[PDB]
Amino acid sequence: SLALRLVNGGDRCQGRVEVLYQGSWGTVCDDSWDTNDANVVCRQLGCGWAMSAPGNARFGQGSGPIVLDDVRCSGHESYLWSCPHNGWLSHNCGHSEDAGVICSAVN
Ligand SMILES: [Mg+2]
Repeated sequence: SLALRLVNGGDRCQGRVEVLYQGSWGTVCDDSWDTNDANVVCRQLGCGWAMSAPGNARFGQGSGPIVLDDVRCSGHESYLWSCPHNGWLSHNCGHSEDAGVICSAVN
């Protein structure tokens, strides 16, 4: 029912995090975004371990929905949406804060 991708990284294993929610791709706010969250993304995609969890539109800004904020993974989960989060749809954040990952399998 949900899906996850990275965009604008020049490689499938780094880029801006996007989640398909209710049929539309949205971004993730960087307010609580850390390497625990990035490790979950990298594992879910088959991309190894997280080298970094860059914020502030490191891979550009999205232009539509912002679907998650305040994501707080322990780091061991198998899907980003399985981590604790404050519901769906960010009412707090703008696209200046869109979150990214860089995974070890980048090549
Ligand atoms: Mg977090």
